[PDB]
Amino acid sequence: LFGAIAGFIEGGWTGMVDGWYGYHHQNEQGSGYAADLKSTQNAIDEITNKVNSVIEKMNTQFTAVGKEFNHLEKRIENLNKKIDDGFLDIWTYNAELLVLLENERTLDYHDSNVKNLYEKVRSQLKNNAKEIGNGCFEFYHKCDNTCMESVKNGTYDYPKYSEEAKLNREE
Amino acid sequence: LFGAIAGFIEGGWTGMVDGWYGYHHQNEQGSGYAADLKSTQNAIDEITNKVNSVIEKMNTQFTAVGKEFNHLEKRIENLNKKIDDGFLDIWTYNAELLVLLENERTLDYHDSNVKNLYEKVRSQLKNNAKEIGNGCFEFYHKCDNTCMESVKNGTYDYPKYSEEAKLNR
Amino acid sequence: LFGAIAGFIEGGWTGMVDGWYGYHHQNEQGSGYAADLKSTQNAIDEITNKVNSVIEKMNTQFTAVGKEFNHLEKRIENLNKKIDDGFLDIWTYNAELLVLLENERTLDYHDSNVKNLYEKVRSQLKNNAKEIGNGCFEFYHKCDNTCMESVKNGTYDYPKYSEEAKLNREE
Amino acid sequence: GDTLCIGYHANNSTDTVDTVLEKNVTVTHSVNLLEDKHNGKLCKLRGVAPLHLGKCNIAGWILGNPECESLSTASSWSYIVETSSSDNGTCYPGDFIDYEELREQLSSVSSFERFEIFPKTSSWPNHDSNKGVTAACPHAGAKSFYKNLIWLVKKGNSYPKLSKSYINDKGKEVLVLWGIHHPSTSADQQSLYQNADAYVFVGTSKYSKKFKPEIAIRPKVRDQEGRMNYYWTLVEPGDKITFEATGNLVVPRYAFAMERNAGSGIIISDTPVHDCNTTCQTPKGAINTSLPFQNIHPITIGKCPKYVKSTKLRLATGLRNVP
Amino acid sequence: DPGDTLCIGYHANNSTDTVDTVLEKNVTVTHSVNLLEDKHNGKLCKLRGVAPLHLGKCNIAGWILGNPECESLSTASSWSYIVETSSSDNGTCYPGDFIDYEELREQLSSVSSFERFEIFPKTSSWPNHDSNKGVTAACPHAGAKSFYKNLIWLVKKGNSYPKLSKSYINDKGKEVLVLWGIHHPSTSADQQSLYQNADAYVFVGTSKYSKKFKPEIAIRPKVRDQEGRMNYYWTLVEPGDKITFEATGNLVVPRYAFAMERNAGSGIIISDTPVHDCNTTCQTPKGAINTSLPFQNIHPITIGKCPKYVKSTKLRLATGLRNVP
Amino acid sequence: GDTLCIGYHANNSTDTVDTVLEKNVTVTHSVNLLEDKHNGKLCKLRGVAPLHLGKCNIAGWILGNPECESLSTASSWSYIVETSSSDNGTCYPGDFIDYEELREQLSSVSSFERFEIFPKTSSWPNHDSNKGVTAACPHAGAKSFYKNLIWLVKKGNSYPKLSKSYINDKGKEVLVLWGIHHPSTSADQQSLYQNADAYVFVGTSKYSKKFKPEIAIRPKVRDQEGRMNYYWTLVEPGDKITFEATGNLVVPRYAFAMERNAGSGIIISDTPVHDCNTTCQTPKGAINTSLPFQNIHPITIGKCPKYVKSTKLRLATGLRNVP
Ligand SMILES: *[C@@H]1O[C@H](CO)[C@@H](O[C@@H]2O[C@H](CO)[C@@H](O)[C@H](O)[C@H]2NC(C)=O)[C@H](O)[C@H]1NC(C)=O
Ligand SMILES: *[C@@H]1O[C@H](CO)[C@@H](O)[C@H](O)[C@H]1NC(C)=O
Ligand SMILES: *[C@@H]1O[C@H](CO)[C@@H](O)[C@H](O)[C@H]1NC(C)=O
Repeated sequence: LFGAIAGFIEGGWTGMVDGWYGYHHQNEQGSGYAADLKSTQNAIDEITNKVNSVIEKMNTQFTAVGKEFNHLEKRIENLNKKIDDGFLDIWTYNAELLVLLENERTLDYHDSNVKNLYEKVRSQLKNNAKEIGNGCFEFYHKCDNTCMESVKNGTYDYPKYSEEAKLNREE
Repeated sequence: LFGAIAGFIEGGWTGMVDGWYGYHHQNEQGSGYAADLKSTQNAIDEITNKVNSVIEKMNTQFTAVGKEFNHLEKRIENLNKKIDDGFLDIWTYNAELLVLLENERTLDYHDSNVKNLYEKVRSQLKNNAKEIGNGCFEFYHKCDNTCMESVKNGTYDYPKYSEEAKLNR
Repeated sequence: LFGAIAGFIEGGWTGMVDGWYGYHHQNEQGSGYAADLKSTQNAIDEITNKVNSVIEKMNTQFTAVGKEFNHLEKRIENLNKKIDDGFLDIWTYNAELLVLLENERTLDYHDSNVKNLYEKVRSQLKNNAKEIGNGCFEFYHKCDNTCMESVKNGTYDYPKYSEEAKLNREE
Repeated sequence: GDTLCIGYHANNSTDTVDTVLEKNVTVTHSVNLLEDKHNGKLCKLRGVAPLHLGKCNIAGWILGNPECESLSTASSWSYIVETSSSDNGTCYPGDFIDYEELREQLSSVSSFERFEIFPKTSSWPNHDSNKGVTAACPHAGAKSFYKNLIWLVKKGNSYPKLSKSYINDKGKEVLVLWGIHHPSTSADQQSLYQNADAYVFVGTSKYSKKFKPEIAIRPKVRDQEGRMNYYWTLVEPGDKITFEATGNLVVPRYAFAMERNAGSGIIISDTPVHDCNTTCQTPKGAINTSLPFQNIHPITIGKCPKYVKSTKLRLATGLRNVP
Repeated sequence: DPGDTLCIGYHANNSTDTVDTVLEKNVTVTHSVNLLEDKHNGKLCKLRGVAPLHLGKCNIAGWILGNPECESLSTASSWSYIVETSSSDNGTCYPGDFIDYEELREQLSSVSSFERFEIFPKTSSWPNHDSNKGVTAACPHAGAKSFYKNLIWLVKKGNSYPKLSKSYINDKGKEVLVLWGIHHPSTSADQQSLYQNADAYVFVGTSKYSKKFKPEIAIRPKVRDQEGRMNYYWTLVEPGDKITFEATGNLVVPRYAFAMERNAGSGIIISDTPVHDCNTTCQTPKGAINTSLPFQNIHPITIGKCPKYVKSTKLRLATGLRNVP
Repeated sequence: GDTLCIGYHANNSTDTVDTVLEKNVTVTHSVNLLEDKHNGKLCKLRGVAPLHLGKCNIAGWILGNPECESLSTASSWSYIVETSSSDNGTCYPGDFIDYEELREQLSSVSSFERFEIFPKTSSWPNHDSNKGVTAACPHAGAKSFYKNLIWLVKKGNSYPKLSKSYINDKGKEVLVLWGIHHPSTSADQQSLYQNADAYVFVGTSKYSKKFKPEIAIRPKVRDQEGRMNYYWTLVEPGDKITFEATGNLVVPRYAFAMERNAGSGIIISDTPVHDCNTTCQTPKGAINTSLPFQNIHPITIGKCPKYVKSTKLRLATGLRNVP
């Protein structure tokens, strides 16, 4: 577990409908939600792959399970029952544990993505913004819609805003 | 692996006896250990679940393994031996690997909890405290037993102390 | 995933040949690559162990799979075919998934090592160096070959350089 | 101040999954990995229909019990279906030898043709081929017998040594069935076959067996104190089968040219059969699925998901759901 | 100089338990649980609260035929499995094949109801044959020549062996197991001496069973002093069905049969472990296993609802953390 | 301003692995977990060679078919090899009773010695031991018979009751085989054995069986209309076997002292046999491997990797490779 989902970012957003992870901005021009398209798309690809793997690796033989035995063939009839039950016990156990393990990992996968999205942003702004906690950043400067998007695709210009920011931070 | 246990926090505490993870304070009023109750309790819940899962998912049929064969039935005797041995090889392999994989993950789980407890704290204090390394924080201000506890349950008041701290910094 | 490999450190180094993880310095005396011996060695140990585990835990019985059945014994011949196919299907499915799960974790194991190597360094220098991103630190002071190696084995002297650094941090 | 926040999706969803650490965790998205739906029909498997017997056993059907010729006889089937009402079989009581092995072998054939190996009209000029009929196998109210065998009996006062061969020119293997009859008493043996001390011999390249009448009174079954045992063999292409007898032989009339398939089976079920395509069939209905596991039935035919005992196997795809 | 100090840390303790992981062997942990059951109680116990049939000195063969050594056994109407010992040695005392013997032992594994009764009362069933001189040195009792309790070896009366004929209709509402024997003398002189008729035959019949038997007269190598042989046969007569015997010599006739209700899959264990008043849900030839755990390394051949057998010696699951004092 | 950077290895490599989340990820280092190579040879298993039959069946080899004594007969083998050309077996047509069980029991023996239980020269003074020869079993152009059996026939006009025993003093078990002959016609029965109504008995402590001739004409095989049935039994140490007969008995000449092993098998293959050591053998060749899986062949003998259907099982050891 990476500590983000139900962690330092304590809740989800029913408001963000077009993706799994994203942003909520609030500036002068308005507020709203936008899903991060790139990392959402990547995740749906990888999770699709996981499901398809668990399904498609199952090699399956044409076979007829049933067998018929005569009243003087209880032993082999019971032998046959032993093999059917044995397979039942291994497939049941494996399937249950597979689901339990993968679920645990899928949930942590998502946690990891959210945490990396957060760090991707902290990394960029540095001390041009205040970490409020709860996954939010308060800018020490005006950040308009173009500024906001420079952040969303990794092209934030730190030096551009450093003076403005440091004035509001300190004096 | 998350880098905390036997990592940047190099050792464990035999002194902390009432939990898996916790704190050691030292101020003016005294020093001591206190386990983090909430995250300890949460962990024992989840690990109990893990153990119960590995045990309770085992569906088990009433069966009688043994079979008797006559001197002219060596082939089916051997067929029978083959199915016993087949099961032995798959249950042995899965059990061994199950244990190996889950242990690795249980240790990493704990590492993760400790790292998160540490970050939960660094998050709160910010530059009111000096990161010494080894999982310790040195406060730039007086932090009494009531202040200490405000940190322990996430209600630390950063602005309250910022001036005092920045003077000492 | 820990966000380092093909992450914030976007590429690998064909230049570093004597290990899995390491450094690239550039100072006044020259530049070059050096693998981190201790953490590389440790990783090759643990991965060797993982491979040996997956191999050596396979308990194997002396057995003769084949059986021969007469023309009035198609039922048991088919029983026998059922068991062989049953084992085929579980060994195929487990092997495939075992490989898939372990690979996923091996790659994340490596990501984790790299990330911890990075943090081991940021931890030491603090504000005597600038985090450039891409896993690089720019020193606010002169750092010769002996200084470089103090960093590489965890014995960097922070106070020693703090004044020089903080002067340059202003300018 | 202006603020940017990192967050994650939450929604309508009420699906729960389990993990090793926690039970009943609500997730945003999710997929079921366990097939629990069937179509309630018996279908064609790899595009070829099953043989459906209705009122009859397999025994009734290959011997040609009089009740079993309402069945249109196809040259191809992918498996065989008997119902809980499949009751007309051997109407004259006796053992059917290696019966189970016959049903296995007949499971699935890619080609199957019924033909008259020993034409009734010209095969038995020195024996009575018409009075071989019993209250144990009634047809339209009258005493009858199996369509695929003939019960030969003496003509006048003589049962001369019978001798008759067939060479398998069909190019496939042919299934031939015959019966041997065990009278109740000496008076009955003599009355039907004349010769006390009769014998039967049947032979091929690989098969050889002598039969003698076992004369005794058994407990009455469908009004009979005697018994008939039923036998069968597969004659290979090019091989020959010969019958020799001085009484008690119930002779083949029709045999079957066929090409066996591979492992299919017999399902016993009252599920109705449909024009309908499947790749996995169970006694309850067909399964059309991509999924690796099913909990519908342990005994399936075709290319099937693995049978398991679980009731749900829900895989998380989305994240923990925290509205 | 120093400001107040708050530290984060984790438990360490006494513990010396080690576990293995994929990356590391022998890692000491604080807390830990074993997943592999390696203890049994050294006893043979009741399975689902019903006791096994314990045969002691005897085979199954000797017990159902009624070998003279085998009636020290209290015969219960219910059992959950059958125990023979390494000393279970009294069986068919007159040498011969027991046909479909292994199938019989399978079928008799576990019965929910079992009752022995006299189908053909000795005193009134055979007025034209000798039912008292059917006794041999091969089956000794209190020092004297004897025979199985559950069968009678009929022999000619004076100079005649008339055609014998005898039926039983199963009115028991359960199925009944009936056993009989056919005797193959050593020589023509013996055959005639015992049954008069050279050329005797036997026939046995039900609705599903029918078989004729003829004596195979010849000298076999001596076993328990016999050069002849006896074959043993059995069949299960369904409720409402009838079984008839017909014979002109060589038939060893039933005296007692068994009404019973078969169970499902049980088994026979051969073991010298003592049997106890004692409850279990999993039984092995070494002893019972009372466990919650999924795996065991006690024995591959178990009866009941058992942990899966494995070859490992330890399966220790870590619950606590790495232990670093 | 000078600089320290953290990084990781990249290289030449083009190996790819799959993970649950991603296919075809190039890695720096990597190991295959699936054995896909065999040596194309049949080898010694646990350092003892297989018995290689060549031209013959097991049947032809233990009976002593005249074509089968080009075979050097070793006292030890680890498994048995037949070829697709293994064709000389029972040359006089008939059933070989419990044949497959014989082949199983003969799979692997740690000790095996052939000896003359009933010496030809002195065992049968009242019966003809020289004219027991047939066109069905030719040797150097001439009519012949199995080496290990003798076909006794009447001497002049008499077949007296024959009676003969062997006690097993070998300390191991001994395998003995014998046959019983069924003539074509009464004229042949009488011609060969004199006595119509002959019988045979064979007995030990556990074995007892009477045999009577079944006289009739079967379809021609290798020019014979009669048949011979072959039988065998293992006589325990200390036990005795006795033969009694008034005709139709084909008598043992050689038997086999032996110590059975445990579970080995028979492979039918045309792969050549080599002086060569292995711990896992397949019909295609031997597998010398440390790895847990193989996709060479489902039917192996020895201590083998588990057979799987996959084509590659590549485990990543190095990291993601990013040039
Ligand atoms: C076909 O089966 C039917 C019914 O299963 C038989 O009809 C019964 O015959 C019995 C026995 O002779 C009579 O007592 C009943 O009147 C009939 N019962 C029922 C339920 O219909 C019939 O004998 C069979 N015919 C053939 C040729 O197999
Ligand atoms: C029972 O077994 C003993 C043990 O060898 C034997 O001596 C004795 O004859 C047997 N008695 C009967 C009746 O089988
Ligand atoms: C031996 O086998 C060959 C070829 O398989 C066959 O043609 C020949 O007649 C056989 N002869 C004997 C004596 O078995």
